[PDB]
Amino acid sequence: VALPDNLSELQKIVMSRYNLGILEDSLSHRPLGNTLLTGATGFLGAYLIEALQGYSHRIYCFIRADNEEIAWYKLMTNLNDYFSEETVEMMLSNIEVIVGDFDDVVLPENMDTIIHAGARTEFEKVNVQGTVDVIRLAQQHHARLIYVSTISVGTYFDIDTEDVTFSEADVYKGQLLTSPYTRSKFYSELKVLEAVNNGLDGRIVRVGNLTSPYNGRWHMRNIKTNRFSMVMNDLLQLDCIGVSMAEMPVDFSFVDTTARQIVALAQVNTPQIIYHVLSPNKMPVKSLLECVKRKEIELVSDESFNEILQKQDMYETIGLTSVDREQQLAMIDTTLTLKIMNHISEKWPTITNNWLYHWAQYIKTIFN
Repeated sequence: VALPDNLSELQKIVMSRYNLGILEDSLSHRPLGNTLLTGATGFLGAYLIEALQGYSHRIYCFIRADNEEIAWYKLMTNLNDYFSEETVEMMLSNIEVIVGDFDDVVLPENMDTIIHAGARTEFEKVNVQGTVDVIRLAQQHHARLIYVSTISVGTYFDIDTEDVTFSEADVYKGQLLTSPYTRSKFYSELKVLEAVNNGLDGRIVRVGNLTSPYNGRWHMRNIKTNRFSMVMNDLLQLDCIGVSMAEMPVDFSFVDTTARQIVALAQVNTPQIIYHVLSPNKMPVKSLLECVKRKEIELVSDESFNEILQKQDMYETIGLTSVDREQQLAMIDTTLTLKIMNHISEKWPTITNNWLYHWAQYIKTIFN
């Protein structure tokens, strides 16, 4: 990986803001105003657009598309997959779509807030460049920038490393950044931090493994290409699990709860630069698999299990098996972001056996 000469200035600024905790007039409200949103044609984006309803003055949706008509079509088709016609029609009265092409572009008003979710799809240069285009924009408009990142920028260490925690006070600890997606998210974090260090009002919100809403429709567009869903399908067909695979932690970080939390967070004046918005209730794969089969899962060797996975041509679950055997799993810390959230009267909802059952039936059905 590649780090700036000034990495320590950024680490220091993050760490010190982290220690500030909650000030007086720190939970004071900041109107979202005109809100530029990226990634609105995606999964988290839909729920962000709902979560903003009646908080944003308007929602300017930057959408790359050959023209305005197809851009509307992308946004509306997205919104219609998750929400009711009544609801969506209602959202339209607050939506402007802004058409982009693969961003030296102009916007109808001065933006008060930019929320940068979803990436373009080396993918790293174009994506980082997207983050930078957004930073220039937020600098020109003097806008609070919320950048949406992933906890996976700090989830995998080497097995040799000892210090493997990862909190809202961390940026780089030695972590492995194997995936190009995560590397892009990381470099984006470094760009936004450098921007902040120069005076931008910028927050970074790291998010978890995004799943169906706690309360909404099961459907998730392109769930077929969602590595967690793929692996869960594979494991759900199977009649057992491997030793190193049953121990693996799984978090259901509801898209709706995520979106609700991010939007709450974008309206307070907490001095922290980095936040962790993910479910604080992880549970291991076997515990889940058992809570859903309603039958005790049998534990085969990692060897015999990799045999059975390779026989059924399950490249998908074998890839993650190989990502777990040769890397170490970080201990993620969310204590600060949790405290701030309970100060906003926002809490993570409690997950039920019914919900997990119908969840597994959903995935089994959307695959076969």
